[PDB]
Amino acid sequence: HLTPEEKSAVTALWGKVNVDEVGGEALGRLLVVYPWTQRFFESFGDLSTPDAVMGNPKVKAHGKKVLGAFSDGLAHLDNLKGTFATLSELHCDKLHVDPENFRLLGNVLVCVLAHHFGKEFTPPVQAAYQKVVAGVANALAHKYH
Amino acid sequence: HLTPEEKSAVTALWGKVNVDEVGGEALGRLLVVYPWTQRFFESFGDLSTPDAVMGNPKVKAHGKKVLGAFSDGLAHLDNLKGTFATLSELHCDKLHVDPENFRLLGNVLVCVLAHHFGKEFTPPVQAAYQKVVAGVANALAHKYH
Amino acid sequence: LSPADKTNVKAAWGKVGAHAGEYGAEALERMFLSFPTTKTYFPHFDLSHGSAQVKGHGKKVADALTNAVAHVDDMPNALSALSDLHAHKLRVDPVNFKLLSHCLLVTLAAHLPAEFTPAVHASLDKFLASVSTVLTSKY
Amino acid sequence: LSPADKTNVKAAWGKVGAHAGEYGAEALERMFLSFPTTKTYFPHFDLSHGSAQVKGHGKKVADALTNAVAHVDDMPNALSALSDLHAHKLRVDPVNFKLLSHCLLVTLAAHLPAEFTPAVHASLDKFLASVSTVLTSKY
Ligand code: HEM
Ligand code: HEM
Ligand code: HEM
Ligand code: HEM
Repeated sequence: HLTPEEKSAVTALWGKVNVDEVGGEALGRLLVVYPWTQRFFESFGDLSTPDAVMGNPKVKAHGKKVLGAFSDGLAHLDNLKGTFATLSELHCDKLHVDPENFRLLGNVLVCVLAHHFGKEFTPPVQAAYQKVVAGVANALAHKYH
Repeated sequence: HLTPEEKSAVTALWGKVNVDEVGGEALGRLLVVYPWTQRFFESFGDLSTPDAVMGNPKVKAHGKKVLGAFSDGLAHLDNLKGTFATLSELHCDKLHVDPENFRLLGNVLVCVLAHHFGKEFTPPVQAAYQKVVAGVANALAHKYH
Repeated sequence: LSPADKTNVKAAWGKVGAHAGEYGAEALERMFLSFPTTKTYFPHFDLSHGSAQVKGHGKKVADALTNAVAHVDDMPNALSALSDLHAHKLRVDPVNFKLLSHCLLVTLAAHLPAEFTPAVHASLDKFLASVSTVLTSKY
Repeated sequence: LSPADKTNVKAAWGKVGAHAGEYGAEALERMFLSFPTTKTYFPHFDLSHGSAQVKGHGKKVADALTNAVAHVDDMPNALSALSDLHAHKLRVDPVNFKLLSHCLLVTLAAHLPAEFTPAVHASLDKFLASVSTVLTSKY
């Protein structure tokens, strides 16, 4: 549930998002800031230090696919429970990720948008994105309910 | 989401619940164990000590309404979003209660059932009741999502 | 913990006594059934009811909680090695310390009806939250 | 906090300096717009954009955080009075400290993009978590 002038500032800002870097940036910062999330990602190799994680080819690659799922959710903000049906099944039944972690990745993305977009990332823009990331987080957690 | 032997154990134990007292013992315990919750019940009067809360007659009276709402949930386990749509609006848009507190009242309800049934409140029975309370907390949180 | 909370914790835990190991086994069993995501941490255990291993691990959890009660004032140094195991080696998600604490409260409620007052309920939650704060302090 | 954590926080907050209060006010404003459940704690405030009351409170928060960094090693005795105010008198829900900590990070990132490395991000989060634990310690 976004207003017309929220949905237009959300979609405006996304078109300027370097889809290559931000995704790896968001996934790398989650693993360093909340180190328990590293146990879901053992096959990605060396996550021993902050430089090992950010410079890690599989993290940077996997980040493109995360940001790419975020891109598809904006397009269909009226049917997230649908868009994210397959990823809900993966994350909740196969992997067993605690839904608190969906919120933390949403919140680390917001910190990263603020890092790149600076003063263009205004408090009212942030309040519109905080609505998006919660909606994503609840869509992913639907297979637990 | 409840097996047939689950739903039958849930229903069988509920029928034996003192509807006059359990709802007040649960609401009273929320207010003593998690004191920030006392700021939403300012007008219920004296909540200054543990003994004031448990014997506060507005707390017992309102405790019966809360339990009534749960009985109504147990009767409609397949449509919880629809049964609690009005209560969700009250708690979410008017009262501004954080959804985490809904989980805390549900978990306090589970402690109180174990206090009263002792040995009968077996691990399998507890696990059927946890699904229910999680069901009810997610339904009350719907107007946020 | 306030002097009243220390007295309430010691009162309750005194009455648990020799059954602490049995109660810790019940808490672990209640957690695996209620929150089945917690099982991903014990892939090397038989988690069936009455499993020798769960009884064995029940006694280790209980002996640690009794230690914590006897050292309430210096918890950070009593449990520091357990803080290293659970954060550094095992990488346990902090949300999981709240699910085991709740399952302990449910176990004590079911066994000590007379002792489980509102006041004692509240002091035990504070104590289990204190124990969870130390065990997740390498984060 | 660890030796490396202390160094990253002091360095980052050193380069905030006079902007301390301006940054505090922006974090409160981001909080009030993103999480509207936090507005109920300030009924006696003009919460509209550019509000003089939010600017003055901004500086009070900032000055409390500057003292915390300057007393990093003795944090429960540098913030003792504010736990009383926040827990006992105002009954501030513990989730809300996590919401302010997150808006304080979105502000430091928008303004200091060169200093907001992933290692400094991790150090500030542990620091604001510690500050959050002390202010909720009367629960
Ligand atoms: C909040 C938004 C999140 C989104 C949008 C997201 C999205 C995705 C996507 C698109 C995949 C790839 C699926 C495929 O192509 O087969 C994936 C895989 C995965 N996700 Fe997430 N995810 C999120 C949160 C999380 C979190 C918080 C964790 C862990 C703490 C996590 C752990 C994983 C793991 C372990 C994989 C499998 C990687 C592999 O082994 O190939 N996800 N996620
Ligand atoms: C599963 C959890 C809960 C259920 C089933 C529940 C149910 C109810 C019901 C049936 C009412 C009465 C509605 C009416 O009379 O119009 C009510 C009112 C209320 N509830 Fe809840 N509630 C829950 C959780 C909470 C929590 C956690 C809080 C606060 C921390 C809260 C605060 C209130 C308040 C302030 C009222 C209005 C009281 C008044 O009449 O002055 N509720 N709730
Ligand atoms: C109050 C909370 C807890 C206490 C006091 C506690 C205590 C202990 C103790 C004493 C050990 C034995 C260490 C040794 O062998 O030297 C242990 C091991 C372990 N704990 Fe915990 N623990 C707690 C919570 C948790 C939680 C929440 C989880 C996961 C959900 C967990 C998972 C484990 C695992 C996987 C082991 C290692 C098992 C093995 O390899 O044999 N613990 N814990
Ligand atoms: C890092 C977190 C926080 C810090 C450092 C902090 C610091 C302070 C300080 C220094 C004061 C004024 C003390 C004085 O009068 O001298 C204050 C007042 C207050 N704080 Fe906080 N605070 C924090 C978080 C929060 C949060 C999350 C809330 C609510 C959502 C909150 C609500 C209030 C309220 C209502 C007042 C009193 C305003 C008035 O009536 O004048 N605080 N805080």
